[PDB]
Amino acid sequence: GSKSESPKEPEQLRKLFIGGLSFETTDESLRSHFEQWGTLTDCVVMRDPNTKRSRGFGFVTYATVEEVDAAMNARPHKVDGRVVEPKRAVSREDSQRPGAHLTVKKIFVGGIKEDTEEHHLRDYFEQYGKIEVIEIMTDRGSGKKRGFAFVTFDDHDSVDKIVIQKYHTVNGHNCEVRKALSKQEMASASSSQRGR
Repeated sequence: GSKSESPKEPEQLRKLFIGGLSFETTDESLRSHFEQWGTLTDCVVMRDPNTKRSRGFGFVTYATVEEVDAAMNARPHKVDGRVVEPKRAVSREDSQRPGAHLTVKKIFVGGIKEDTEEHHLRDYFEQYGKIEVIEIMTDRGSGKKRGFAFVTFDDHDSVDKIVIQKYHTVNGHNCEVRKALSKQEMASASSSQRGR
């Protein structure tokens, strides 16, 4: 502990979702591990109410969002001899979508203006994290860079920071954002290519 701090961030903004735990991972063990990076205020492994065994996922709540980020960047993690995937505690609106707690570093931005530049949304979304590339989707009718855009992040954490808020104000305009799944992720089918 010991930090001159007064948290301003809601539980969802300082809680992490731990995926891929062991079948024997306890909440005491889960805390103890992630507590290395910051003060945990809460921790619980989602166990079965029937047999009281671990469902292989849980959550850890940090004191401050900053301590969360330090745990985010510290990935990958290993609790109980198990490679665990700490992620952002997705808001129930976005967590109601297919592939919400999955590792998604892509977001959709729709319902924008007559044109929007990379510089606009890149400079905005980069506040949340490092961006790999920006996908600007063009209009087929007008030929303008409008209608919707896509943003590729280096980490899933930055995307999840964003999808927590379905609508964001970019360049003085409220645009809609959400999880954007990669085409492989969306298909989930047997891709058989041999260079072709």
